[PDB]
Amino acid sequence: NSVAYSNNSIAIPTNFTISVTTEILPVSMTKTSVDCTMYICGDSTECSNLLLQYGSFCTQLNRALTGITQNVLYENQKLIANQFNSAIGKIQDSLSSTASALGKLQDVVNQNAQALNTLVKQLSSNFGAISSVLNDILSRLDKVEAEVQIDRLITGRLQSLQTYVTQQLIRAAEIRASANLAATKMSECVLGQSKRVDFCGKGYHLMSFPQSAPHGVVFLHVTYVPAQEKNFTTAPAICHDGKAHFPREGVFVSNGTHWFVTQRNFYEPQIITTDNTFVSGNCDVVIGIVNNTVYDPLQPELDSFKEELDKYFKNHTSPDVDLGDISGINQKEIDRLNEVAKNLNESLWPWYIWLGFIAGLIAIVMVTIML
Amino acid sequence: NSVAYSNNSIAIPTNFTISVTTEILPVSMTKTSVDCTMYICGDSTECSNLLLQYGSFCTQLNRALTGITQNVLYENQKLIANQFNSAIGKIQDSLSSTASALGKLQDVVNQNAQALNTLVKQLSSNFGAISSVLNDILSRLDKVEAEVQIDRLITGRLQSLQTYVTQQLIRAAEIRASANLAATKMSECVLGQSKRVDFCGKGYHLMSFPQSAPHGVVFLHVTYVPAQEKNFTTAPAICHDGKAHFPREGVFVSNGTHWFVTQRNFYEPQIITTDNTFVSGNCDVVIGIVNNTVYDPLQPELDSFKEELDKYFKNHTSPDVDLGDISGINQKEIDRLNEVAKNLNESLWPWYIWLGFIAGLIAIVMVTIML
Amino acid sequence: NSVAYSNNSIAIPTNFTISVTTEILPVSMTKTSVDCTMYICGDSTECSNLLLQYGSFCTQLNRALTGITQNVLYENQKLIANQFNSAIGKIQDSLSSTASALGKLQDVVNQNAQALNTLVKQLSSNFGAISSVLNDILSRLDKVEAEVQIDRLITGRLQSLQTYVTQQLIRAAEIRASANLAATKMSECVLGQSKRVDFCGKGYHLMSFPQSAPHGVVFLHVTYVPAQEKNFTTAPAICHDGKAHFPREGVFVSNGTHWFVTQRNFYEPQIITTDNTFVSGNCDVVIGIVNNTVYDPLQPELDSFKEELDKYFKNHTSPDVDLGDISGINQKEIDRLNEVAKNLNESLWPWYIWLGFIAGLIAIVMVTIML
Ligand SMILES: *[C@@H]1O[C@H](CO)[C@@H](O[C@@H]2O[C@H](CO)[C@@H](O[C@H]3O[C@H](CO)[C@@H](O)[C@H](O)[C@@H]3O)[C@H](O)[C@H]2NC(C)=O)[C@H](O)[C@H]1NC(C)=O
Ligand SMILES: *[C@@H]1O[C@H](CO)[C@@H](O[C@@H]2O[C@H](CO)[C@@H](O[C@H]3O[C@H](CO)[C@@H](O)[C@H](O)[C@@H]3O)[C@H](O)[C@H]2NC(C)=O)[C@H](O)[C@H]1NC(C)=O
Ligand SMILES: *[C@@H]1O[C@H](CO)[C@@H](O[C@@H]2O[C@H](CO)[C@@H](O[C@H]3O[C@H](CO)[C@@H](O)[C@H](O)[C@@H]3O)[C@H](O)[C@H]2NC(C)=O)[C@H](O)[C@H]1NC(C)=O
Ligand SMILES: *[C@@H]1O[C@H](CO)[C@@H](O[C@@H]2O[C@H](CO)[C@@H](O[C@H]3O[C@H](CO)[C@@H](O)[C@H](O)[C@@H]3O)[C@H](O)[C@H]2NC(C)=O)[C@H](O)[C@H]1NC(C)=O
Ligand SMILES: *[C@@H]1O[C@H](CO)[C@@H](O[C@@H]2O[C@H](CO)[C@@H](O[C@H]3O[C@H](CO)[C@@H](O)[C@H](O)[C@@H]3O)[C@H](O)[C@H]2NC(C)=O)[C@H](O)[C@H]1NC(C)=O
Ligand SMILES: *[C@@H]1O[C@H](CO)[C@@H](O[C@@H]2O[C@H](CO)[C@@H](O[C@H]3O[C@H](CO)[C@@H](O)[C@H](O)[C@@H]3O)[C@H](O)[C@H]2NC(C)=O)[C@H](O)[C@H]1NC(C)=O
Ligand SMILES: *[C@@H]1O[C@H](CO)[C@@H](O[C@@H]2O[C@H](CO)[C@@H](O[C@H]3O[C@H](CO)[C@@H](O)[C@H](O)[C@@H]3O)[C@H](O)[C@H]2NC(C)=O)[C@H](O)[C@H]1NC(C)=O
Ligand SMILES: *[C@@H]1O[C@H](CO)[C@@H](O[C@@H]2O[C@H](CO)[C@@H](O[C@H]3O[C@H](CO)[C@@H](O)[C@H](O)[C@@H]3O)[C@H](O)[C@H]2NC(C)=O)[C@H](O)[C@H]1NC(C)=O
Ligand SMILES: *[C@@H]1O[C@H](CO)[C@@H](O[C@@H]2O[C@H](CO)[C@@H](O)[C@H](O)[C@H]2NC(C)=O)[C@H](O)[C@H]1NC(C)=O
Ligand SMILES: *[C@@H]1O[C@H](CO)[C@@H](O[C@@H]2O[C@H](CO)[C@@H](O)[C@H](O)[C@H]2NC(C)=O)[C@H](O)[C@H]1NC(C)=O
Ligand SMILES: *[C@@H]1O[C@H](CO)[C@@H](O[C@@H]2O[C@H](CO)[C@@H](O)[C@H](O)[C@H]2NC(C)=O)[C@H](O)[C@H]1NC(C)=O
Ligand SMILES: *[C@@H]1O[C@H](CO)[C@@H](O)[C@H](O)[C@H]1NC(C)=O
Ligand SMILES: *[C@@H]1O[C@H](CO)[C@@H](O)[C@H](O)[C@H]1NC(C)=O
Ligand SMILES: *[C@@H]1O[C@H](CO)[C@@H](O)[C@H](O)[C@H]1NC(C)=O
Ligand SMILES: *[C@@H]1O[C@H](CO)[C@@H](O)[C@H](O)[C@H]1NC(C)=O
Ligand SMILES: *[C@@H]1O[C@H](CO)[C@@H](O)[C@H](O)[C@H]1NC(C)=O
Ligand SMILES: *[C@@H]1O[C@H](CO)[C@@H](O)[C@H](O)[C@H]1NC(C)=O
Ligand SMILES: *[C@@H]1O[C@H](CO)[C@@H](O)[C@H](O)[C@H]1NC(C)=O
Ligand SMILES: *[C@@H]1O[C@H](CO)[C@@H](O)[C@H](O)[C@H]1NC(C)=O
Ligand SMILES: *[C@@H]1O[C@H](CO)[C@@H](O)[C@H](O)[C@H]1NC(C)=O
Repeated sequence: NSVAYSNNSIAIPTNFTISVTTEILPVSMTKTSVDCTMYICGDSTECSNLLLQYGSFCTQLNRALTGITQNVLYENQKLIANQFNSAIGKIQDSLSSTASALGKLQDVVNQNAQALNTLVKQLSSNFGAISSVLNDILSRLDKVEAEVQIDRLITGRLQSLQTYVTQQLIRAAEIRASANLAATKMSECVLGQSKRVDFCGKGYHLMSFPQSAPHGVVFLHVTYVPAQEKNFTTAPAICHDGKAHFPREGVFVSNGTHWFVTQRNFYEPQIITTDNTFVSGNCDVVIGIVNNTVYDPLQPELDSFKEELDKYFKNHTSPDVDLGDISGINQKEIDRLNEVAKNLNESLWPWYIWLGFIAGLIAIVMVTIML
Repeated sequence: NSVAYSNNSIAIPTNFTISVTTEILPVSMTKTSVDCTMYICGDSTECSNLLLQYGSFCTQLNRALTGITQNVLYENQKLIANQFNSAIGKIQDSLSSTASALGKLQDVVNQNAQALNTLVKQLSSNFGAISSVLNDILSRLDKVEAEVQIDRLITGRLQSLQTYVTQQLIRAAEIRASANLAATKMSECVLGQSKRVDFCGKGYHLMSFPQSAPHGVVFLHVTYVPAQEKNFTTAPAICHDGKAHFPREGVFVSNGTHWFVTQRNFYEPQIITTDNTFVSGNCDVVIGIVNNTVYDPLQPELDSFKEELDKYFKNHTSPDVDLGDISGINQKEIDRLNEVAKNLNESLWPWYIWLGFIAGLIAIVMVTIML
Repeated sequence: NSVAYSNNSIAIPTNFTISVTTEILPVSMTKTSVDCTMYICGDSTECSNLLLQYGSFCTQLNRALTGITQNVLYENQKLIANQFNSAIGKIQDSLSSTASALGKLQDVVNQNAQALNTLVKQLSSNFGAISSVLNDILSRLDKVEAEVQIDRLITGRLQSLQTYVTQQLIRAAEIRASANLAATKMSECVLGQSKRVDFCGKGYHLMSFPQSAPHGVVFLHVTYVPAQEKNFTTAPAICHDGKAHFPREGVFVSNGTHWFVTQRNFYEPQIITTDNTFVSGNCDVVIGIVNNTVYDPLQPELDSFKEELDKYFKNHTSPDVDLGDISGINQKEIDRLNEVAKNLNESLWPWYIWLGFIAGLIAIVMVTIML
């Protein structure tokens, strides 16, 4: 089911008013080349310095936009003397042995102290080197942790700049088409006279006059709009006994009883003629179908982030450091000596009788002589 | 060499069938604004959190799409006594000296032990701090190593999202042009009648009827297609004696002997007239050349990656740590003493004869008295 | 103020020359699919390996482009013996005590040496682990510091590749429109004859002949250009007593005294008639204004980098490491002993007279006997 022979009330102009139309068309586009430094980063120093590492894409993007008883006592004397002498010998040996052992102890202790001092020096050097290296690590750590975010924001603003570039290229591709439309509107209407409805001025084109504009052209079309029009029932064809008679460069204005081939753009009824109407056969209407399907582009569909990530993403986690736990590396006699020191500090007739006998003997001799 | 005066067999319609054409044109486009979170990252948490750092480009991209024998013994006694006394003095001095030296050794050893304990404590604090700091370093190391890859995939999907945006802007720029074509097809054919071939319905336009569609317009053009046509040899001009006579709004259908100015769209031969043909001079054909060169944009050519990289890329490599190598910091007498200890443990008449003589003397005196 | 009734000198053709126009139109575009590996990174290995982490955007971008005196002496003997004995006892006790204390010192010193060796071993293990871990840290540090710059350049070249993609989609969207123009130029001019000025060949179209081209179509339009034309003063309408008479499919060539409705495309003056001119009322000119405003897209304006940065940017700075400063962990008697050692090395009649008396007594007895 379609609509061919049906006569409906369509307006046919009974009259016109002269008219003019001022039609503006942009024909050129300013080359809006873009500074990406100010656009993406602008005044912030770190992102500006990072943009330098983003290459010359900037000019590249501008590339798009710039175009487009005497004996025993003597024996005891010898005894005490020899005991004392042997004692002296063992004291001297005790002394020598104790001195040697004490010196070896004083040696090993001082060697332990020397090892302590050398270990202290070596460990101090170790700790200085470690502090320096780990400080360098943490400092460059913080710098990288900042710069990765600054670059992430730069990358996210790159998408905005590229959307800007894309929309600008779109606009310039529309500009060149509007310039071609300007060219043909100049051709068909300033050099000539357009026969098409509303083309080159509202109504029907009589004349055109071109004028320039900073990026466009304006046409003053003197035309005529229909001052008055009347709705006549009209059939683009009428089928008489199986033969389709359809007007020749006109329309079947249906009069009260007759069909006239009137002018489409003016009420001027003119009777059906085979010179006013072409004739067909079989009363058959060819049905056409047209769909101007504008191109639908192949949009870039992606996987979900997890699949495209774990495809290459390695989830490497470095281990907790564990290092060696050095925490697991664990007078009475002097009194006796001093006591024995202080303790060692602590334990540090015949002639007369015989003479009397001799005197008595002499006395007796004297008495005997006296008698 | 071109083709002007040559008459070739071109079809001229002997007849027509009435016809209708249903012509669909999309006039509007849905604003397919895009969520970038679901598009790029979707459900994965880490990339979603990272997208927050990518700025509001999302809305920005939507911005595009929402628009668009007694004396000697006494002397020896004195000797042993004085020897013993002097020995005692040297024993006491040996004792005092050994005690002082032994106490100094016991002091320095305990000082070495104290230094050991203090060094152990200081080193334990050192190792705890180092473990904590390097664990922090390695942990944030792993996190950054993951996030840089997650952001790399985000950045690579940003290109897909921007290609989507670009293709959508392309499609909308085609949509607005199809809407303008819809406007002119309404104008020249519903308000009027198109004179152009196949424009507004297959064949030749008789009438049009517009109807809307969710994003388009459909025109029912009642037209006429040529039911029958015959191939007549035709010359767009014929040059009689150096003067080019070319039909006036018609074509030179070459009859068996004559040229007729027939209607282009219908076989209706009509004899050459100067009202049927314009006349030229010199038989000269102007040759025109036209190339509608669609704009070829300035594509953003780049250097190779090495030149744009080493331009700013610094290949800094931190050195291998080297730190101090602390690995390079390297009884007989007691027996004699004990032996001498245990060794030191080990070496810890006249009256009668004279009385007999006196008795003999008294005996003699008695005998003498008896005589 | 506009321009309707004013008659200006416009050229009307007095004559024509036959002509031909060779019109080339590109109708198809080669699918310039792009390898992103060679484009962005090319031959450099590290950026190539990094591109693998950028996902399959490559094909996605191709998705766009592929489409689109005896007793005292004895007492002194006992004295020296007991003094010596007690001295021996205190020497033995001094010996035992000194030996025990010296052995305890030799024990504690060797324990200090053992603790030194164990601490050395534990610290060597600690230093080896620390060196390994911090070397790993610094090495992956340098690698990440290089890769972030390589990826930054990749991301900056992604913008160039996307600008290329956008411009290519622009070009293909122009290609399909040029193909539609080719379609209509074939329709209205090879199947028919164009009535529009310069459309399908310079001048006025007589015939067209289509021919293919690797991505285009060329039409040979036999047309006629105006050989001669004369500038006649012309008014698209003239207002007689308030009624606008404007020519019917012609122009008012202003003769010396009269207006003729001449053919626009040929000097053929024909007198004003109501069949040559439509008539209006009130002498009123309708003034129309038209501006074909090509779509200006909503460009993605961004904040300054600081606001979009500090929105999520955290300026975390890890502290300077400070670790424990281990630098803060700080014979006369033997002479006396040896002196006393060497010093200790250093201090290691009655019968005859009575017999003579007895002999004198016997001598006296002998003398007495002799008397
Ligand atoms: C039709 O409407 C247009 C708006 O959609 C508008 O075109 C505009 O014309 C002005 C003229 O003042 C332009 O303004 C500019 O002024 C000068 C001259 O071009 C330039 O040097 C400036 O940099 C600035 O761009 C507008 O740019 C222009 N609009 C657009 C979108 O380009 C007019 O009202 C009509 N068109 C014409 C051509 O007049
Ligand atoms: C369409 O039908 C209309 C109605 O028949 C017709 O208009 C009519 O035209 C006739 C002829 O001119 C007139 O007939 C009478 O005209 C005058 C009166 O005006 C008399 O003096 C004559 O003797 C004659 O009887 C009708 O008056 C007139 N009717 C109307 C309503 O205008 C159209 O001419 C027809 N159109 C075509 C193209 O045929
Ligand atoms: C990167 O880091 C996460 C580590 O915290 C990582 O997670 C872990 O993935 C492994 C391997 O898929 C899982 O190991 C076990 O997984 C299932 C769960 O029961 C078992 O059947 C397996 O046999 C295997 O033993 C861990 O369970 C999982 N851990 C967690 C906490 O999820 C993720 O892949 C990454 N994280 C992010 C946010 O991307
Ligand atoms: C010409 O062919 C077109 C296909 O190239 C197709 O246009 C399509 O029309 C349908 C109508 O059902 C649209 O479908 C949609 O349905 C409604 C109404 O628009 C929307 O709300 C939905 O979201 C959905 O988009 C198609 O979208 C549309 N095609 C395109 C590419 O837009 C028709 O067959 C013909 N055109 C018309 C206007 O009918
Ligand atoms: C970043 O890291 C690479 C280091 O492994 C770096 O490479 C090296 O570049 C230097 C600079 O030219 C070369 O140095 C020297 O080249 C020769 C080799 O002996 C000498 O005779 C010269 O006098 C000069 O001193 C190194 O040779 C080169 N490394 C190697 C192993 O050849 C690269 O620039 C970067 N690597 C990547 C993958 O981008
Ligand atoms: C109108 O001017 C065009 C230049 O703007 C140019 O079209 C060009 O035609 C040549 C033909 O040799 C193409 O060259 C190519 O050659 C073959 C055939 O297409 C291809 O396989 C090659 O890969 C190569 O592309 C040009 O590509 C083409 N120009 C463009 C921009 O596509 C002609 O001078 C005129 N047009 C025609 C259709 O002839
Ligand atoms: C526009 O005005 C022109 C000037 O009046 C007019 O041309 C004139 O046409 C008349 C009639 O053909 C000529 O009148 C004379 O013609 C010949 C001489 O050539 C005499 O034999 C006749 O008796 C008559 O007197 C004029 O000579 C001629 N003038 C010129 C300069 O050509 C145009 O015809 C007018 N155009 C229209 C459409 O009316
Ligand atoms: C990231 O690193 C910079 C650190 O070097 C950081 O800068 C510092 O920002 C703080 C926060 O405002 C400022 O702090 C104090 O500033 C004045 C100084 O006394 C006080 O009166 C305020 O109350 C506030 O407490 C620091 O002064 C500022 N650093 C310096 C040297 O001025 C920046 O935000 C970041 N740097 C870059 C390049 O982005
Ligand atoms: C060992 O014996 C001596 C002698 O009895 C004592 O020593 C005297 O020590 C006091 C200590 O103040 C001095 O004031 C005296 O001058 C010392 N005596 C002499 C003679 O000088 C004491 O019992 C022991 N000596 C010590 C412990 O040094
Ligand atoms: C020093 O000499 C004494 C006395 O001869 C000895 O000591 C005795 O040691 C034994 C060891 O078991 C004890 O059972 C005895 O009781 C000790 N004697 C007395 C009287 O009690 C030994 O040769 C030396 N003393 C030592 C080595 O302590
Ligand atoms: C203790 O006294 C002895 C005996 O007077 C001295 O020793 C002698 O030491 C010298 C050292 O060269 C030897 O050559 C002699 O052979 C030793 N004497 C004997 C008998 O062998 C010395 O004054 C002291 N002994 C020491 C210091 O060992
Ligand atoms: C055409 O109009 C006439 C009167 O104006 C009417 O009688 C006739 O039925 C109409 N044709 C159709 C097909 O409706
Ligand atoms: C229409 O035009 C005719 C003839 O030109 C005239 O008689 C009639 O009055 C006009 N009507 C209007 C409304 O202009
Ligand atoms: C090491 O020190 C601990 C402290 O708790 C103490 O018991 C002892 O002196 C050492 N440990 C051992 C097990 O010897
Ligand atoms: C035109 O056709 C006629 C017959 O149809 C023929 O005689 C003549 O040679 C043709 N013209 C040319 C230039 O071939
Ligand atoms: C063509 O039209 C003519 C006149 O209208 C007619 O005589 C002839 O039969 C028609 N031929 C065909 C094939 O329709
Ligand atoms: C340190 O230890 C080594 C172990 O090989 C051993 O020879 C000695 O006791 C020390 N080294 C030196 C050179 O004194
Ligand atoms: C039109 O031209 C004629 C002579 O060619 C002149 O007399 C008249 O003034 C012109 N009309 C206008 C409005 O200038
Ligand atoms: C213009 O055409 C006419 C008639 O065709 C002729 O008389 C006149 O000489 C031609 N003039 C030129 C310059 O061709
Ligand atoms: C530790 O060494 C310093 C070296 O300057 C020295 O004065 C002393 O032996 C120790 N320091 C103290 C305060 O005891």
